[PDB]
Amino acid sequence: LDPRLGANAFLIIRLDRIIEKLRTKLDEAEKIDPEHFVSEIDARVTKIEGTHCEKRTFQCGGNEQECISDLLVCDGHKDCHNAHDEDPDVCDTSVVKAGNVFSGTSTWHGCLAREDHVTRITITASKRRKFFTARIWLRALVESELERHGENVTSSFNAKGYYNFASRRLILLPTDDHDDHLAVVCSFNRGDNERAECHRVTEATLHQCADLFVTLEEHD
Amino acid sequence: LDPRLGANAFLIIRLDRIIEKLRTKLDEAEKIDPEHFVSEIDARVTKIEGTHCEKRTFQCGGNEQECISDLLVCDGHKDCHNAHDEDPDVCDTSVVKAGNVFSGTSTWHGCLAREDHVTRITITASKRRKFFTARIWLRALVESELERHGENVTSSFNAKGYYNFASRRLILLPTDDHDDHLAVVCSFNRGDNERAECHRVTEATLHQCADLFVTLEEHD
Amino acid sequence: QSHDEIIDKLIERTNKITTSISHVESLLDDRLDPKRIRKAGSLRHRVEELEDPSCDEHEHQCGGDDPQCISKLFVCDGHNDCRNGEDEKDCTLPTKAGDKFIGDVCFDHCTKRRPEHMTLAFESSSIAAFFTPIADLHVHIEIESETDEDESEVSMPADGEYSFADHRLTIHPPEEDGLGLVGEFDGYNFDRFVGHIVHELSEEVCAEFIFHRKK
Amino acid sequence: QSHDEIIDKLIERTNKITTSISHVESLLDDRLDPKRIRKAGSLRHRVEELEDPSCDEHEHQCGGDDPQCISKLFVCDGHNDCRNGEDEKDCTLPTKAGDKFIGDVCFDHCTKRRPEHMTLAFESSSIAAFFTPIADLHVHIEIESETDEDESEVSMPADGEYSFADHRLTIHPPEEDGLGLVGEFDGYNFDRFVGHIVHELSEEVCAEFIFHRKK
Amino acid sequence: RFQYLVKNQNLHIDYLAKKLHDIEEEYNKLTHDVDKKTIRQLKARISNLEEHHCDEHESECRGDVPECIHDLLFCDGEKDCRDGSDEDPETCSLNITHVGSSYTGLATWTSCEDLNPDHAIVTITAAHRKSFFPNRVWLRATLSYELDEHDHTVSTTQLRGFYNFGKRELLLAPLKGQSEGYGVICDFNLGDDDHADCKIVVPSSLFVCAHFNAQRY
Amino acid sequence: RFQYLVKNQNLHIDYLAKKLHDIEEEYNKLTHDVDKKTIRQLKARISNLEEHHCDEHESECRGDVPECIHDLLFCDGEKDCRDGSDEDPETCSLNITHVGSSYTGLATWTSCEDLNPDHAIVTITAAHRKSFFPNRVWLRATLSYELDEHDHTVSTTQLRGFYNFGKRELLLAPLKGQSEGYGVICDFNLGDDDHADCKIVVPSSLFVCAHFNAQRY
Ligand SMILES: [Ca+2]
Ligand SMILES: [Ca+2]
Ligand SMILES: [Ca+2]
Ligand SMILES: [Ca+2]
Ligand SMILES: [Ca+2]
Ligand SMILES: [Ca+2]
Ligand SMILES: [Ca+2]
Ligand SMILES: [Ca+2]
Ligand SMILES: [Zn+2]
Ligand SMILES: [Zn+2]
Repeated sequence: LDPRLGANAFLIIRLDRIIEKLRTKLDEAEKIDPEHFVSEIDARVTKIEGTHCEKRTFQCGGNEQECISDLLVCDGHKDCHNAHDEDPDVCDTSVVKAGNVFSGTSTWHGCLAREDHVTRITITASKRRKFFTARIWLRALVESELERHGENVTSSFNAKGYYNFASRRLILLPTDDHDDHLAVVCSFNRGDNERAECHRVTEATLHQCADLFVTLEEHD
Repeated sequence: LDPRLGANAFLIIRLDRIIEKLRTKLDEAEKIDPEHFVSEIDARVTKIEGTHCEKRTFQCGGNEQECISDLLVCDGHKDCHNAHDEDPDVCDTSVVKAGNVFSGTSTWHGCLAREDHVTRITITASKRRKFFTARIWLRALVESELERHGENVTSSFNAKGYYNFASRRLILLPTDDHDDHLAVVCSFNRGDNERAECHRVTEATLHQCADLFVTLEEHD
Repeated sequence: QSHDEIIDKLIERTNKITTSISHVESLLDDRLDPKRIRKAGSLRHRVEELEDPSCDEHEHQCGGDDPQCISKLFVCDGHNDCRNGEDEKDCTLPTKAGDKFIGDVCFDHCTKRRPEHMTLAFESSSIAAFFTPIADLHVHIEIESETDEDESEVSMPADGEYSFADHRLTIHPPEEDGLGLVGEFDGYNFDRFVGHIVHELSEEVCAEFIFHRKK
Repeated sequence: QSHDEIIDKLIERTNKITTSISHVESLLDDRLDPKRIRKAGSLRHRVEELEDPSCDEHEHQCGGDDPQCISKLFVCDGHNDCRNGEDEKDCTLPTKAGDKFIGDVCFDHCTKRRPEHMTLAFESSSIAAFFTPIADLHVHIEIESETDEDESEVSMPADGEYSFADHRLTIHPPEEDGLGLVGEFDGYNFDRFVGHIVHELSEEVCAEFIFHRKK
Repeated sequence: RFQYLVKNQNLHIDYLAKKLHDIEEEYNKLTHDVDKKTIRQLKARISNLEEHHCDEHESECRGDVPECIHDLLFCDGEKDCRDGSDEDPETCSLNITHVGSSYTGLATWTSCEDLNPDHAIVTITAAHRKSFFPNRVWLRATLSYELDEHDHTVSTTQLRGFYNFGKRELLLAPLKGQSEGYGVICDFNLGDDDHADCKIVVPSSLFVCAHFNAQRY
Repeated sequence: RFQYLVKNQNLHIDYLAKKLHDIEEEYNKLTHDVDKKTIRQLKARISNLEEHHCDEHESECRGDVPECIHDLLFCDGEKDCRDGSDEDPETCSLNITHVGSSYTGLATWTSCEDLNPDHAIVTITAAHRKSFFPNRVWLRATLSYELDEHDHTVSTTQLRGFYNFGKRELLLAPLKGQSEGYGVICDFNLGDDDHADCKIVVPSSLFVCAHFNAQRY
């Protein structure tokens, strides 16, 4: 029956284009993530509401609310009633895994006559004292592709610092590079471990010289 | 290019019939097994040459030839210089695994006016004393589909006995079935665990009443 | 059973998959459902309003995972001023000629009629070819009043513009009583906007109406 | 690169498999190689000869994994007498009209010429339609002798039969000296058979020649 | 000779099935949609930071128009809100004041007792709604909070009070004559009927003795 | 529009590839062919049980015709067998009498020493073939067999003798004057040049003191 079978093909060829176009949609779908977006708003709002704990303290589960000193933030011993201060997701070492690279635009408004340029924070190394887990000590490389007299230049420096789970803060100070570089400071308050809000500051006053919103670079 | 591509098919359709016919050959090939046949001859001949060990003794590896009492045949302790008396393949419990069924024709020439009928030895159970491995004790069911006055009848009986690795002998005696049945005796001298040479005999003299060549029935 | 049953098996199977296919194409469309997008984006806005201003007083935020402030005078002007492009990819005029919006009062401390409703008809709308950031409008504000001593109807006409800069249409005072309308759009909605009636000079809010696009 | 390179890739791949296919078809044929079969089966025979007789004096063994003895008078008779069928599936006559066999001496204690060789030409062969178990033959036994006092040649003719029962052709005594030939075939070969020259009456062996089919 | 075109067609299909499974698979490895009960909580949390015109003793209609009506008018049987939002079921749900209802959280005291964060449990013991005055669902409950985390002693004061539909607030005080304990205020402005922002107060001045964010069960 | 017929053709093929792999696979799960060195050993073992006409001091040609020629005639340079099998390399292989050659097995004594089965090792120490008398490869070797399986003492007697091409037998005896130990006879009638049926004898009467089936290395 050459017709019903040779035509049942023009039917299949369709599914071929369909299945293909369908691939494109699954690609569009991965970009619009809900459970992620919602998290951005949660964090975005919690930032306004503000943890009900004093500076340097960790707020626990929205049900059994209670304050914990970040010296226990994530130390290995159940300190909160809900143990939220040891919940894996709070202490994902991956946020600042050695090799992670964060880029973004650094808009200056405080201590330098710089044109909106880009900064590239990249974690060099990361130790975690087995007898004091509450902190991830780390070294990193800060580069700044900015334009000066003439063409494209690169003002970079090596940094040392730490990551605090409690506040998801990453502090990077210059490795005594006597060239006077502004310590960078990032907070990963955005609902994920991919994006962070940073500022260049004076190690002393912590005065904010510039705003820098970084994003973790894709490895593909 | 409708021709070179639409014709490159009459080329593929060929491989389809080929690959299929090839399946049939792989089926014919499984029936003519060499490494198996050779083994049949080895055993067939060794049977003529005869183990150089006295009755009730186990001959070891053709290189470090030496005799061992079958009370050690396969007891768990290295008794032969080549340890051939513990070589896994010698003590494959599977030869007489419970559930194995052996059938074949029983030609009578000694103690019964029976017409060439078939016997069906099927292993019921099989214990193996953990403190005396040299023997597999077992129960089995012997059936004999033979024709008598009129139509097809079945003369069966329950048996108890043992399997001896050393001689690959399987002895099955009647479970005191006071109906006077001839104990069956099989030797798996054929190079494999599938076929065996049997004889019906009087438990006393072990005089041979009949010849019976069994084969393990396929489970498919 | 041969050229009959083996042909209707390579068919009832073609469909058995054509289903599993469109089945997914659905689950996908469900996560791209534009109606869900705006609805959520709309929520985002409400939040953006609570957060400290992202950019200076007279600047437009381009959003994204890497923010950039550009002058509001650049939003929808024809030039790509923002790295990401926001300043140019969303330039659709909501209140365009022919459209009608019905406002439901909810706080009225100034209108002369303290009306229950208030229709907003858009007569004409034209954009200057060289200044895309602002679209000029001509609108008739209709009103159905009714007291004991009488029963009036009104259709005051007024000029106004819509700034893509901040999705805010300003309708110049209709009557010489210094009262004008200022409705700022959601950003993602466009079928509902809060309409504040204010004193042009002062910029005092004294009447809020929720306007819905009469569809 | 499109309708050119994507068409010569769905071709150079069709062959890249057509090879792997016939490659196996070879490895298979290698294990079914009939020449290997007979050669091995032939070996089996040699052994069967050393083992105690499988069946009585005048009975034919059907072999297989389940043996059965039937009368030699039944082998190749037309009736299926053996369960397995052996008694009827291998009934090909080796020494058939036209065929020639060359024998190489190796032990001669009786022939009148104690010859180096001995050709065996088969003139005619006919099987009785009702008794298939035996094929009757007419053969010329040629001989090339050569002494000091003379140089003789001989071509003695003799009757004989071939019994499928045991692949043994018996050639009745040619000369009235009570000497006949008895060659028993391998079972699987048929291109070489040991030829014993015996005294018909006694059945005494007194001359062995290895006969090869002159091909 | 006949299946020469079919034997492969079924293959082209057995194909699609895989190219699709390898999709439906890459799908599941993607975050699912969020329970509407979550979005609801956001719209709530958010709506709570936004500016609100209703003056004390007034709450806004749940409609699309944020009109303000007096608390004494919700769920009284007469459409008081422009749209009637003050009377639709989603507003007058008794879901909260149901007998046996219980809300708990971790009470962290800031003003009236040594006690270190402990578990607080305000649970409803009985509640009737006078036929002619629906605005209020008069009720009785119990407030219990752990004393000694070790020997597990626990205080249990009986309470009286009502539930305000408008403010969506539970207001309980001690029964008067039982060691004069505490009271408790719980706002269910959290979006649904199972989460609330409770605060243990001192009956007299409604002054916050301690605070605990509660959940229901 | 174009690949609509190709996208599947490559599939019909990607198909065959599998239906074949699932074959080549089911193939390997099948016993391989037997090394020719095995068949050889069978044809040997067998050929040894078959009846043989050659009378003592004679061995049969390796040809197709089992002709018998005197031992003193193999490998002497003159075609003595009907076909010349007594002179082809496969017969006159020195493979066995190569210096350093060593054969061992497990000697199980049946007549001249307490000793319980122990390891026997007859190894060739030197061997020359007189240019004018090829029939024999005169040689010297050593026979060693373990004494005390525990402290590993071991007897080592030096031997003299030859190798008979005909009988394919190694015949060694003690050198005369060294504790008068034993001799040894090894038949390599086992099919190849590496397996033999050795028997430790008493030089004097060639009487079997013990027997050991040997292998080479
Ligand atoms: Ca801790
Ligand atoms: Ca043992
Ligand atoms: Ca622009
Ligand atoms: Ca027959
Ligand atoms: Ca009401
Ligand atoms: Ca305290
Ligand atoms: Ca010679
Ligand atoms: Ca002994
Ligand atoms: Zn820098
Ligand atoms: Zn029976």
